[PDB]
Amino acid sequence: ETLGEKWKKKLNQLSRKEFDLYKKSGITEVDRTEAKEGLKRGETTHHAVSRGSAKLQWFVERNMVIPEGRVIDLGCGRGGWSYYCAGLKKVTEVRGYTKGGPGHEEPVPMSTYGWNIVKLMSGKDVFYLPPEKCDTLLCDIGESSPSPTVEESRTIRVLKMVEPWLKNNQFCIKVLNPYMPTVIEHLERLQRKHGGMLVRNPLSRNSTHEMYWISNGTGNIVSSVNMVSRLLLNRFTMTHRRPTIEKDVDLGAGTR
Ligand SMILES: C[S@@+](CC[C@H](N)C(=O)[O-])C[C@H]1O[C@@H](n2cnc3c(N)ncnc32)[C@H](O)[C@@H]1O
Ligand SMILES: Nc1ccc(C(F)(F)F)cc1N
Repeated sequence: ETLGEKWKKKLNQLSRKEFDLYKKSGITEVDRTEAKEGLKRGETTHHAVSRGSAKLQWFVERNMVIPEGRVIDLGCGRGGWSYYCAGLKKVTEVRGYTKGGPGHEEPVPMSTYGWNIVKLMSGKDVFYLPPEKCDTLLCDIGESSPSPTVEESRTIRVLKMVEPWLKNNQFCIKVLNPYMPTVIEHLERLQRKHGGMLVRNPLSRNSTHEMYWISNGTGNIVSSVNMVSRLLLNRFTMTHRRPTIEKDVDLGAGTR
């Protein structure tokens, strides 16, 4: 049994109250108050559509993934990663795909900086899409489940689906469950072929063990995974630590 599986069993035993006190203990988060009020009022400039813009921004500002050229955003949802990339000087085009419909978020039209190079398409299940030529491959898909065997399947399916979209490109891919042994096996194989490293984002909640496979980095995957499992187990051992609360991102306005 992996440390992550022990973390998973403990998370599943939590009451709603304990889960709610655990999920943001010691994490980092952006203050969404201003963006939510603006979005409610139909404002189309400055605001990020979701917490995702700040989440991807954390990797980009650390040079872990450097978006350039034609960017593909798989599972774009409302479009947080797509509107963020649209404002980056090296980026020429942003194509976002998302499933939509019941249980899924629809793209939100915005007029933030670089909006004119963005095309978000709903009704697109990536597991049925042929791969396209692109310079940057982004993927934020992976639905949590109380079952880590369900999550193992979902994770391996994402890893296999993204691979042909990967051919010497910049990339940032969510790995929903990186602790299951069969997931580690695939990740090690992918790292030997495409390089990169698994990174834990401080804006991720404690209720998910997600890590992101980014192109610009190196390291031991197993080691990084176990450090996350230890971190998340340690966060059950003490009273809730209020999160670091930061300013949300300003995505500006106008065309590029
Ligand atoms: C975690 S959200 C992405 C949030 C996004 N990065 C942002 O910044 O707003 C993942 C999204 O993937 C979508 N999704 C899940 N499975 C999908 C699939 N098979 N094809 C396309 N989109 C999918 C979900 O509907 C959801 O909107
Ligand atoms: N995104 C989305 C689209 C359509 C529906 C519907 F009302 F038809 F069920 C629900 C959701 N959540």
